[PDB]
Amino acid sequence: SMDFKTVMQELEALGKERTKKIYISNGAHEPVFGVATGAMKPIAKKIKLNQELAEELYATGNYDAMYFAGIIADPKAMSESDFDRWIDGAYFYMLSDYVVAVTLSESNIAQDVADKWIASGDELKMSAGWSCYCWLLGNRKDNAFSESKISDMLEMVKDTIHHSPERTKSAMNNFLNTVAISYVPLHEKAVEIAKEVGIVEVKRDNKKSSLLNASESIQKELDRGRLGFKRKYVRC
Ligand SMILES: [Cl-]
Repeated sequence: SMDFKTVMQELEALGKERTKKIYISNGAHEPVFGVATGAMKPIAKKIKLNQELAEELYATGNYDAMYFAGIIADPKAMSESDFDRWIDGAYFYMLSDYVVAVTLSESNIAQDVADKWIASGDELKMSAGWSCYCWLLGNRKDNAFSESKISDMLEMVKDTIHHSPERTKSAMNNFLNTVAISYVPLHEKAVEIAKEVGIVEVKRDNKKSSLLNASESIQKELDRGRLGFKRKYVRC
């Protein structure tokens, strides 16, 4: 089986300065190699699932190694304590939202852990918990969710998005868009909440704010005929 040193060498060889620049622009810090996710497919196909190696890779603090650790993890064997370790190391949103939340969405304890995270009051843990719901609404049938719980979550986003921490706002906006398209029981309420919320401004260090517009984004998906569509998050 592939060892830690060999994976780290292969990932460093795939790093490109362009991809790296972008990751650093988004909040990654050294060490980081800048590996495009599709370039990971052959290494991931060799390894399949290996929790031990995922743990060593996540501990590097190297964003690309940490991303790859999520692809090779065994989330059905990870405990709540394991996910709390991983979220403690997720130092910016690409880790919280695209690595830990996606690994969590593939576990058997996703909603329980995401709910705790949403309740935590900590920017990136809450971002991971809202993000995990977006990934679950694309990889689960509707009957995996309580309609009243999702409705109460939409109301929480309406009532509190504009005074939430910046990265939390991005993930709650993603939740509005994802409920409107991928959770048809509350399609109409999500559309109306999006209209009530309006533009959501995500302030960012080192670049301009992002002005999100969930009403627009939902309308683009409706224009494409995607009401009801559920997309499993694509990792690589
Ligand atoms: Cl806002």
